[PDB]
Amino acid sequence: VSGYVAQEKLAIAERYLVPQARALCGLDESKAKLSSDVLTLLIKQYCRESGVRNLQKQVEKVLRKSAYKIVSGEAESVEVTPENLQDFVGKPVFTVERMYDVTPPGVVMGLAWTAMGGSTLFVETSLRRPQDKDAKGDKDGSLEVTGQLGEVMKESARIAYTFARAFLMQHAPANDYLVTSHIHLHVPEGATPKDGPSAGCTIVTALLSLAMGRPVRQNLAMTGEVSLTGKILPVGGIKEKTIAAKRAGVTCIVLPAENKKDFYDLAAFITEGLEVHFVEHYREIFDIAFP
Amino acid sequence: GQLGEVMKESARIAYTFARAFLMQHAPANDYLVTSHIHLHVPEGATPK
Amino acid sequence: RMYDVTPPGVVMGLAWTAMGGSTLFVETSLRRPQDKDAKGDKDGSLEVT
Amino acid sequence: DAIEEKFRERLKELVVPKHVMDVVDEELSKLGLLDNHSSEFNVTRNYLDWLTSIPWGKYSNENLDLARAQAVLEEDHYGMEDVKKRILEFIAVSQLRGSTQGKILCFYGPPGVGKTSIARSIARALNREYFRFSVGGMTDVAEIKGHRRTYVGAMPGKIIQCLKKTKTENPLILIDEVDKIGRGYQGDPSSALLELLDPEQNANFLDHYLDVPVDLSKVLFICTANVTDTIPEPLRDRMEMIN
Amino acid sequence: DAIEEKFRERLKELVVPKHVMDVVDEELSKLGLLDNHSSEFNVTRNYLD
Amino acid sequence: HRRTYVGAMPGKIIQCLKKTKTENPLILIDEVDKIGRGYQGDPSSALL
Amino acid sequence: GSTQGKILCFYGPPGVGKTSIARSIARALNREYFRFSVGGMTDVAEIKG
Ligand SMILES: Nc1ncnc2c1ncn2[C@@H]1O[C@H](COP(=O)(O)OP(=O)(O)O)[C@@H](O)[C@H]1O
Ligand SMILES: Nc1ncnc2c1ncn2[C@@H]1O[C@H](COP(=O)(O)OP(=O)(O)O)[C@@H](O)[C@H]1O
Repeated sequence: VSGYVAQEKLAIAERYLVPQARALCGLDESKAKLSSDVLTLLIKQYCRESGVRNLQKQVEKVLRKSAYKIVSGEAESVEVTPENLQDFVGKPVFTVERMYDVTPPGVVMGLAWTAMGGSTLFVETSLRRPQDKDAKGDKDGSLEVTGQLGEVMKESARIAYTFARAFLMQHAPANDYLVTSHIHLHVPEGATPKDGPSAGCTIVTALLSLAMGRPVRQNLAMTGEVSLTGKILPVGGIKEKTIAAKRAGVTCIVLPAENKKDFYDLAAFITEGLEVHFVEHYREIFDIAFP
Repeated sequence: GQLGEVMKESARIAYTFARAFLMQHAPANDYLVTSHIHLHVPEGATPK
Repeated sequence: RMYDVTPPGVVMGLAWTAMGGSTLFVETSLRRPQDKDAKGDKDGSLEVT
Repeated sequence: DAIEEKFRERLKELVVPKHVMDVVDEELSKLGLLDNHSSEFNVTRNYLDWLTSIPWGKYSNENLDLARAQAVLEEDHYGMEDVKKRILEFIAVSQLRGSTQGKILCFYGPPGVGKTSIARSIARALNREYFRFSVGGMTDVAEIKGHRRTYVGAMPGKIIQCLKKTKTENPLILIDEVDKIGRGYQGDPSSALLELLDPEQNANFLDHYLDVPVDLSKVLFICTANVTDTIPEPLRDRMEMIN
Repeated sequence: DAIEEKFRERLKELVVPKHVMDVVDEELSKLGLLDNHSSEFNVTRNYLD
Repeated sequence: HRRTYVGAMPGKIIQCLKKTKTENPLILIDEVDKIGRGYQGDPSSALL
Repeated sequence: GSTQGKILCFYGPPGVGKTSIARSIARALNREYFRFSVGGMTDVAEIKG
């Protein structure tokens, strides 16, 4: 079984879920209406999870508060409206989907096929020391990874790092930022170890944003697997990843061409509004972000 | 000062920002890059 | 047998595991810049893992 | 037929769930067969006592006007208007739907701020029965569920004991010091509490001593931790962390 | 043999495996050996349940 | 249990058969992935 | 002359066919067969009641 797309949960819960809780409080819809707008607003705020259980808890709490307003309270017929809802369940907590929007240099979004569902955790990086420690200095601009690293992430990190160092020298010799400076890099935890390498293709683009210093093109989630010479490889579990990207408002995405098969299994409503970019060699990606 | 490791990364980060701030502000001074310094954060703050 | 071109520094090795036998690969790689000092005299310390 | 009949008269008063109706009936039939001198007769007599003792529908009535909660809250705690305002909103959203509704909640702040005193003040505000229950540093999950009743020395879990003592079907439980709960490898109670604190699974809570589900659905659990972050993420995430 | 008879008219309805039928037959023989008031009679009567 | 232990009771399955009243139900074991596989007699091995 | 006991051991990767040969011997000699798993056991009483 897969997760469920955010919009799809409305068509499920409005029929097979909402009436159940309506039978739990003993009311009929004639006296206890709950518009579609209240539910889409709900799922938009308090529960961004591929499963519907969390929305079921929210609507439960709201309903039981309505029951409390009936059985002892004033109204004989609570009438929920989307503007009213914040009364019942208090003020919205989360709002700012996609925290950064301009994405200032050296932080990039990345999909991750987590242990339950999928989430577009960002990966972040920054300088950690002044660069010109010695004009004649010949010391490697050492990286320092952080974020509950698995050892596999250590080999992936060095692989991606060396690939950055080769791409710069082949591309823009005048820059020397990488070989002449230290860099802190932080991958937030959540990915299960077996899928760990799939984040790696994101990593190199993070550093490159710091390198040229331009921000990455906006809201461009991606995933893949890097080969240490710019060839890319298939990653697994794509459907959870793509639905999470749909949840985040993503409007482009980049995958290895070898996964052109599984992506077509997806329901057609899932595929509307996206503009995918299958690729094999890494150089392609470099021209679809910066220029 | 009975540091938690998270304070160690925060501290070196702030240190590097200091090193940049002087040369960005008053380059003729070089006090930070040219001297050792002990720094002490009293314990008591909860780690988070 | 995942690799086929076997890029340098990876070799096959048989292993009489607890159940059956499996053709586990062994791999190695650099961990620091090599020319740290043209005059440098530091043992090229290994790190097994 | 004396113990059986006082269980019977209370059965005439308290409406046991029909599954509990049946279970107490077969155990009642078992009571007359046994010798008073038999060893199992003691554990099963005390078991039926423990089973019948539990209120099953006894309902301390609540006030449901917000106003009386306003007053009674201001009478016994000066200031600290924020928490009063929030708790008023919680009971307002509880009454908004109709009947009472569960939700878990947590309070946290410096020790001695008055937490438990306002807790009890709500118990007498709402008119529900009170019972504090510290759980700091425990790891013996059996205390929350008793023992099998086939184990030597088994007695029902703490929850059943509080129901026997508070004598209402809908008291105001107050878990204390969640932050220091013994959350170990030796059987983590904190995983075990999830069945308690789930708004839905309390309705069929069961404990190793008396297998039959209990119905806690009306209970109002509360939790107090000196700092809210140490509590494990799955548990902290359900209840709100008021400060 | 009250419990034995209610469970035996039961036995007559649900079609028990003949092996389990004879095994409950010897066990019921033991239940006849076992005392009417013993706590082990309670454990084995609730076993019969 | 062995049924000779104090407080002994049959495994969960005997109770499901006791409750469901059919010989051929649809048992639903839940959350198999996190079963405790220890030295104290592994139920996960016992499930075979 | 007479029949004799002896101990024997088989060992190898799981699923090589071990238990199956056991039974094949049991119907070879014509002795009665009886499996007895002891994996993960700790009950000395099982060996002695
Ligand atoms: N606003 C207040 N009004 C009256 N008494 C208070 C107030 N705040 C704290 N107290 C007193 O401080 C003590 C703190 O106790 P309590 O909240 O019951 O547990 P804890 O000691 O863990 O805070 C109580 O004796 C209480 O009467
Ligand atoms: N040489 C063989 N002849 C027949 N069956 C075999 C042979 N080797 C393996 N098997 C099969 O292997 C399975 C398991 O073998 P067995 O040793 O009896 O148990 P396990 O191998 O699991 O310890 C049996 O179902 C059996 O049919």
